[PDB]
Amino acid sequence: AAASISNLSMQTHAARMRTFMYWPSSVPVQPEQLASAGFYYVGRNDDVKCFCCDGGLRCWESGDDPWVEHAKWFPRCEFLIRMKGQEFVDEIQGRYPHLLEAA
Ligand SMILES: CC[C@H](NC(=O)[C@H](C)NC)C(=O)N1C[C@@H](O)C[C@H]1Cc1c(-c2[nH]c3cc(F)ccc3c2C[C@@H]2C[C@H](O)CN2C(=O)[C@@H](CC)NC(=O)[C@H](C)NC)[nH]c2cc(F)ccc12
Ligand SMILES: [Zn+2]
Repeated sequence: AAASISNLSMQTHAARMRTFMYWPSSVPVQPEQLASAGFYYVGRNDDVKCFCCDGGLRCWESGDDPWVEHAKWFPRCEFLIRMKGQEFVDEIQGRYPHLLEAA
C-alpha cells in the first residue's frame, strides 16, 4: 500500500524538471540528478524539496549525490525506499555520519 504524497503536482519527472528554469549555474549538482531523486526547485537559492516526503535540501556541494543525500536526511521517504530499496537506505544510514574517534 502507498502512503501520502506531499505534492501530487510534482509526482512526475517532467513536472519536477520544469521547476529548474532559474537553477543557479554555479551549483555543482544538475537538475536531472535532483529530479530523478524526487526533488523539485522551490525557486530560491538552491533549495529543493521531495514531492513525496516534503524533505527540503540546500547548500549542495561538489560531489553530492541527490539519492545519497535523500537517504542520509529522509530515510523514511516511501519514494526513496521504493526507488532504491531498503538496503540502500540502510547502508547510507550506517555510513553517515562518518566515525570520529574518542567517543
Ligand atoms: C545544510 C544541510 C543539508 N544540506 C546538505 O546536506 C547538502 C544537500 N549536502 C551537503 C540541508 O539542506 N538540510 C538538512 C536538514 O536540516 C534539512 C535541510 C535544511 C533545510 C531546512 C531546515 N532543517 C532544519 C532542521 C532543524 F533541526 C532546525 C531547522 C531546520 C530548517 C530551517 C532552517 C533552519 C532555521 O530554522 C532557518 N531555516 C530556514 O530554512 C530559513 C533560512 C532563511 N528559511 C525558512 O525558514 C523559510 C521561510 N522556510 C523554509 N528547511 C529547509 C527548506 C528547504 F526548502 C530546503 C532546505 C531546508
Ligand atoms: Zn523523499
